Amino acid sequence: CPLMVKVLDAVRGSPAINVAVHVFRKAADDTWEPFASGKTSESGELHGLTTEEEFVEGIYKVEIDTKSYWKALGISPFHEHAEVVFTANDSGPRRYTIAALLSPYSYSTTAVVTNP
Amino acid sequence: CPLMVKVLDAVRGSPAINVAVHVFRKAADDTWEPFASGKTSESGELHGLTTEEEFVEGIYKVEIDTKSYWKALGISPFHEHAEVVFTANDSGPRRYTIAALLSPYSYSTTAVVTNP
Amino acid sequence: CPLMVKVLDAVRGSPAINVAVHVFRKAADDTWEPFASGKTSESGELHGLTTEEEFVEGIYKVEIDTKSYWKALGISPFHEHAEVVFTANDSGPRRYTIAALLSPYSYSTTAVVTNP
Amino acid sequence: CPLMVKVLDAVRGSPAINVAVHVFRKAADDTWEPFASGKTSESGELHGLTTEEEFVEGIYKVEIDTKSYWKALGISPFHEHAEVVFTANDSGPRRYTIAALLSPYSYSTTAVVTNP
Ligand SMILES: COc1cc(C(=O)c2cc(C)cc(C)c2)cc([N+](=O)O)c1O
Ligand SMILES: COc1cc(C(=O)c2cc(C)cc(C)c2)cc([N+](=O)O)c1O
Repeated sequence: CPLMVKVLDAVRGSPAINVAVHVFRKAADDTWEPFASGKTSESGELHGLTTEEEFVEGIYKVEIDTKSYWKALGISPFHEHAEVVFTANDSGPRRYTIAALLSPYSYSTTAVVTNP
Repeated sequence: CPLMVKVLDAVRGSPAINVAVHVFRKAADDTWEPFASGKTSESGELHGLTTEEEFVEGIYKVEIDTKSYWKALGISPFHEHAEVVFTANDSGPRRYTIAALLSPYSYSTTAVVTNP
Repeated sequence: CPLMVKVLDAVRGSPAINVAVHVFRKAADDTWEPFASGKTSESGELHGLTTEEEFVEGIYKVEIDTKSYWKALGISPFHEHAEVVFTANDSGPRRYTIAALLSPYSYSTTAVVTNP
Repeated sequence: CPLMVKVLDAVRGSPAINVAVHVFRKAADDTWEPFASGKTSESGELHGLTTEEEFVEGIYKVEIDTKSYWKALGISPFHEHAEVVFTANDSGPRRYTIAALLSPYSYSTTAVVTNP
């Protein structure tokens, strides 16, 4: 609800299904602490990562396991993973969607931040 | 239903709302004939462009009026518009989503083609 | 020199070699008139399309023949071409680099505009 | 020479000048060790990060300091940085160009890998 991840595949023209996604929150000692994770669904979406109560301001990292995704499809990939790092800021009501568009040697990411 | 367009804004991190979208189908004489049009909604999506009966195989052009979108936001843009040209092919049941991610001097587009 | 095109391949992580590019300019009667054409080199770059004298103000369309590129590599891609449409030189001469990053179901384009 | 980074700005249509870039290499104990750093020139390019001798096999992370770039232009961007993580030189030496295209709420990255 506060945070959704969506992953698309630029080679096949499809959602990127069954991609592992790990979210971390930066701790006080600057290390990355596990926060939430899951696998994208048949629509390429990963819902239910967190709740409003749990998702406080801070620095988050979303790691998308692109390498395993490509290897499951039999395609040779460049990256280890894709990492999206951002600050969550409570500037009134907000929902964050982190979207990624994957190719073997490239990826694109955007944030769609809306007031629900 | 068979064809949806979604437009996102990379500068503001938001759906691209109220963007005009024109779809054309290539005619026998190679000209582009108007086929469907609309404006993206508050979610950046444009539904209801066509129906299964109307959307036959052929070459289609989706023109996204990016210049007017940026000017309504007070941002100076490079492109006249963004044009996505593709062939619709009846390889079993298919839904097409044409997605575009806009910046003033760049855009990205992908096709998400799924079997419903 | 005033207009260069660069094309990269996001599947292979390489320049996109031997990509045909056609440039058109909108004529007074609103049709697209041929302006220049060429193909990308081993570096993915296409230089020498035009000259400072010939590259006057106007609305230009750079058509990158992405389908032909993919088909020659044995791939069936989604798009027919990538088209980049922009007004050039409207505040005096500029140098334009039009870049494209290709995948079978997606492309991205950017413009770099410099004042010489 | 074996590792170059190029950064472009999708808002202005320009090279992204004075962008700080930090490269790390995974050490035997799985931590990220500093490897090289620099900043992009007026062309948006960063050359001379490393040498053929120093750029051995390994897992490398190229951190592009996009937030610092935007903040110096007076813009509040979404991401903290753009990180590009890849195994290099695993089948012998290659030349790598890591490119990034920046917007306030989005970025794209690609790799061009060539065999010298
Ligand atoms: C929020 O919802 C959506 C977002 C996006 C996107 O941000 C995106 C992101 C990138 C990097 C490229 C494109 C062309 C688009 C695509 C979607 N889509 O269904 O293709 C979508 O639904
Ligand atoms: C000028 O020279 C180059 C330009 C560019 C680019 O404009 C570009 C364009 C797009 C759509 C995405 C990215 C990440 C970058 C990439 C290059 N490259 O090596 O990936 C390159 O050499």
